[PDB]
Order: sequence, then structure tokens, then C-alpha cells
Amino acid sequence: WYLQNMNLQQIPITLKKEDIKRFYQPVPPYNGFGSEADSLGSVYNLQPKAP
Amino acid sequence: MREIVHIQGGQCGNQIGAKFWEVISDEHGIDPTGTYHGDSDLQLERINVYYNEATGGRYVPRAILMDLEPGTMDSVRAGPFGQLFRPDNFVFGQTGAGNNWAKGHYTEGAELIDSVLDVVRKEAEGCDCLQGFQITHSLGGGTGSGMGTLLISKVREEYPDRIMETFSVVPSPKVSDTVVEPYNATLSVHQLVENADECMVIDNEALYDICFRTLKLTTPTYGDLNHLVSAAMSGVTCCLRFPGQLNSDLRKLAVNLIPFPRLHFFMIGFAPLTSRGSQQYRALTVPELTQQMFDAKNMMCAADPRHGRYLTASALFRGRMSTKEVDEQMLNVQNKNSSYFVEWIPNNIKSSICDIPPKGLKMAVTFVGNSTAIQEMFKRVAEQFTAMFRRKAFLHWYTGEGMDEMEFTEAESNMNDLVSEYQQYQDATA
Ligand SMILES: Nc1nc2c(ncn2[C@@H]2O[C@H](COP(=O)(O)OP(=O)(O)O)[C@@H](O)[C@H]2O)c(=O)[nH]1
Repeated sequence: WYLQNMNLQQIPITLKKEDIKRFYQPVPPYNGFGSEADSLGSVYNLQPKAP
Repeated sequence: MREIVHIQGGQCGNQIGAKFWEVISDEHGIDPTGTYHGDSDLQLERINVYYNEATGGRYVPRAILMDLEPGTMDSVRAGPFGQLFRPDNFVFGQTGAGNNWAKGHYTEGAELIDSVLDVVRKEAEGCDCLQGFQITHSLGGGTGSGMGTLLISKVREEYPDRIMETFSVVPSPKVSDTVVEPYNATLSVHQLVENADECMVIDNEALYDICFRTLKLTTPTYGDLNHLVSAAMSGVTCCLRFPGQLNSDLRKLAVNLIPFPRLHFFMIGFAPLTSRGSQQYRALTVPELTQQMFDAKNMMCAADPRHGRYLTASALFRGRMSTKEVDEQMLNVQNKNSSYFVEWIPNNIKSSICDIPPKGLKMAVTFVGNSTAIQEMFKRVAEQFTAMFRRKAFLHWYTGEGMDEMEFTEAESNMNDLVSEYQQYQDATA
């Protein structure tokens, strides 16, 4: 309607959206026990399963 | 000064030494070609304890490897840090003992031990000041249980004033990989109790239990067991190689941990150990170290330490810490667990502190405890022995190679007397 009647195209305007903060937790270093794949199960889940 | 040599025999002894030397090499910062690449100056001041200097600046362990079969040594030649061993020390047989104590102790072992005794004598004469010997074996194998204990006897006959340590893997019925475990175990213990200045038992059941519940790792392996054993082994001798507030050598431990000369059987423990998941979650403090130290489950043996009373205890701390906190924590624990400590000998806990922590850890703890709770392993081993001996089972091999059942009867009587006299002091009161 603005295009034909008013000879004016209406350009919609964007908006800033909500951005949530997220925290990062690093993998602990290798102590020297067992193996990487087997030992990472403990930090991956409470109940460890075979790699 | 006051250095010792390493002597390993049998598959178990060779494989234990294989990663004991690896842990020592990692601690001292030596490359697999023998070139030192460490960072601290303290890493070289006491390197002569375990390493001999050679031309070109390299170092070689004073390790002597023996077996009646060459396969285990040809395999340890393949493992990491296996190129540090001096080739002449490898002594191997051509037949094998077949898990037979008689074969490993009477006919083939007696003939073979001449060369290894020659090289051991050479090593003992070469060193500047001899402190003692450490010998690692398992009681589940015939060649080990015979040849190792016969060499213990021969070395004791020639060096009565030196100290002897034995790293004994006893066969428990839960991890039973052999049916002739208790014949060999009893026959080895009968000779070992007479000659070994110190013995400390290690149980594979305890190793696997530790691996599943403490570390919470799904797939325990021989490597993990050997690494735990090697860490416990190095925890004892760390203070002799590194400075500390209160140095305590193996002779001082022998003085302070053995009240009677026939009571020299120990169980040990190492702290801290945790899963990767709880490594950042946990905090390293003296109270946490001592509570994980004195936990009954943390022991390196399947024996329950709350089923008896501790005769004595020894502690080796690694890391920089205040001595007052350590003393007050030990006093608090000894007051809170008075029911589990014998009453007629007060202050039965020894403390030692070293200022050099292990690589990768800020604090470390080694526990060695002489308690009456070790009687259960001997009782069950003797029960299995008398069960298998009452019907003369599998004795044809043993009787066909020079030894008789009178020796079996004497060994059983001596072991039963040892158990009885070990439990006698448990009920003693002042
Ligand atoms: N820590 C550890 N113990 C082992 C390993 N392999 C076998 N054992 C233990 O050694 C004992 C058997 O010793 P054996 O091989 O018969 O000794 P040998 O006859 O002298 O070779 C058993 O009780 C096993 O639990 C290993 O790779 N690591």
C-alpha cells in the first residue's frame, strides 16, 4: 500500500536478540594412571563404561 | 653412597622391575638412550644410588635379570626403557621349571645359579658402600618361588650384616591362576621367613579392587598394576635419594618397624590416587592424605586391617609441608582409633618427610603397616595346603625329584607355628 499509494517502500528494522552466557570447563590433565580412553570415562559420566 | 642393586627373577619379577626402572627413569629424567636431560640439579647428586656411570656420559642400572626361560627377558627387551639394561646381566635357562618348586630349587636352579651368583658378587663388590638388596618375586610360579628364595638364602649366607627386602606377590584364592599355588607358596614362605630381613606382600585381587573402586577405570591391566606397584616401590626409597627434613633409611625402618626378628611381614599403601573426574574436584591437603592413607580399603592387600590391631606403622611424606600438622594429624588418628592399636607399646607410628615430591604431584604419601590382620592370608593358604596335601595330590612330581613329604610336614608345621606366634601378640595385654 505504501509502495503504490505513497510511492514509498517501507524497510523493516531488525532488533538485538538475547545472548546467553555459557561457562567452559576444561579437561583435567593426565595424572599418570590407567589410560586416556579408560580414564576419561570418570570425567565424562558418573558411571564409567568401557571405552 | 649407601646404594643398592636390583635383582629380579621370573616373569613377575622381570615385569615388575620393567616398570619400576621406568618410573625411576622418569623421576630422574634419563632418556632411553642413557643421556641425561633433567631440569633440576638435585636429579644428579644421588644418581649413583641406582645408576652406574659409563664412558660417553651414559648411565646403566645395577639390575640383574634371571629366569629359567628366555622369553620374558626377550620380551622386556622390547618394552620402553628396556635398552638401559646391561646385556651380561641377562641369565636364562634352556628348559624351564614348569611351575615346579623342585625343578626351580633343586636340580636346574642350583646348577644355573652359579653364573648369576658370580655377577651378583661382582656387582656387590664393585659398589662403593653397600646398603642392602631388594628382590622382587611372586609365589605363584615355581621357578620364581624356588630360585629366588634359594638366592635369598645364598646371599644371606655371604652378607649377614646387610639388609634384605623382598617384594612378594602371594597367590590368593580369588585370583587363582594356578592350582599348585599353595604348595609353592608354603614352600617359599618356609624358606623366606628364615632369611628375609623384610617382606611385603602384594595381592592382585587388591590391585584390581583398587583399580575398579578408587580409580574407577573400567579396564584395569597388568600395566596399571605394575605402575601402582612401582609407585609404591619408589615411595619407600625416595627419601634415600632426595633430601628431606627427617631422613630415614631402610635400616632405620627395619629398626623401627620390626619388634621381633620373625615378625617382618608387611602390607603397604600409596596416596593420593583418584579418578581423572575427581582430580580437579579434589583438594590436596594433609587431612585428606592421611584419611585416604589410613582407610582400610586403601591397603595394597585383600586383608582387612580392622580385623586386627596395628603393631606399628611407618609414614613417608613427599612434598614441602609443615611437620606440626603431620604430627598433630597422626596424634589425632592414633587417639581416634585406639581400639585398633596395640596398647603395651605407645607411640607406634614413625614419620618421615622428604621435600622432593613426585613428578606431576604436589604431595605424596607411602604407608607401611605391620599389623596382626595379615594372619588371614596365611590361614587360608595353610587351609588350601592341608586340603591338597591330605590326599597326597600332585605330590608325584615333587617326590620324583629328590625331595620328600617330611619337608612338606616341616614346612606346614613351621607355617602354622608362625601364624600362632603372630596371633599370640594380638591377645597380649599389659
Ligand atoms: N602385577 C602383575 N602381576 C602378574 C602379571 N602377570 C602375572 N602376575 C602374577 O604373577 C603370578 C604368577 O607368576 P608366574 O608367571 O607363574 O611366575 P614364574 O613362574 O616365575 O614365571 C600370579 O599370581 C599373577 O597374579 C603382570 O603382568 N603384572
